[PDB]
Amino acid sequence: RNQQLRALQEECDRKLITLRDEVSIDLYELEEEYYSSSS
Amino acid sequence: GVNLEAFSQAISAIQALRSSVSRVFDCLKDGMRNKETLEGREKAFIANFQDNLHSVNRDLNELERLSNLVGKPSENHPLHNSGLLSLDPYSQLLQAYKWSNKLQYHAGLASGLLNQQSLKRSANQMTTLVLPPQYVDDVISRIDRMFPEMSIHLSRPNGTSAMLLVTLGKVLKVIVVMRSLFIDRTIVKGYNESVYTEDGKLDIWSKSSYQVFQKVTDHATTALLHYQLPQMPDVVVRSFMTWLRSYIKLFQAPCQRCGKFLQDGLPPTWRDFRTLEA
Repeated sequence: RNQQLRALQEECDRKLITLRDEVSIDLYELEEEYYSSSS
Repeated sequence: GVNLEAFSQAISAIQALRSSVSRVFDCLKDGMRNKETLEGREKAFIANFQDNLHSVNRDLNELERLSNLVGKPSENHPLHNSGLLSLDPYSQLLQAYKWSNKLQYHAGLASGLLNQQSLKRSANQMTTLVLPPQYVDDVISRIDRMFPEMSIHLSRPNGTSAMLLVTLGKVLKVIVVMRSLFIDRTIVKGYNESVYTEDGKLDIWSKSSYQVFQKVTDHATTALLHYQLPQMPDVVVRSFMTWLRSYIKLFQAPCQRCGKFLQDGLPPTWRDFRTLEA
């Protein structure tokens, strides 16, 4: 069961990292976008 | 080997061997126009005679020459000639053999002069500079490992980003944790101070050393932040690897004595020397 729930968090953790990855991309995808504004 | 090219210079040498004697007799073709200052003009004659000594130097030039001969004489070049009359109308290919070389040689200059670029702008003319496939990382790893006597490894236990470690002759391994394509945010240590194989439980960071490699780490960070070309990340990581290779010795100490500080290194100019001086 422990091992079972281990997977339950393990992949989840990976998912979070994946999220971060996606977020990171999104992050970068907006950073250059922040440059454009000549305010 | 490639010492054959030296013979080319020897060619020019014997060329002078002719010209020299001509320059002799031409000097004897006429006498003193108007010295009016000294009689070194005659010595001038002997001056040309002195250059004849160069000819003897040519004979000396053969001492360094003749390293060794290669097997399979004629180097597979006239094998086409062994063909029947049907094959002889084939020399064209050989011409292209030089031509292609010239091509490269031309690019060898052209690309060189391409260094002075004129791109007044680089945006508002279009993408996805971050490499999508998680396979180009392995490609770059293999390209780096193609270099000899310098082993590279990588595990990437953090996630999508790239994580790798490199070792050299000493125990001054370097741990580089960067994004998908280009190298950034690396660190260096020495003598198991990092132990990033199973440090504690995994490839730990530990952000530390005993105040010796810290300067090298900062310089490598600067080099990473400076060599970030707009395109061709493979070129960037290759340049980074070449830069890293320059510390495999840590022996010389020019433009100073080997007592200025703990160590000495800052080679972005493809040559290391005493640090804290540039």
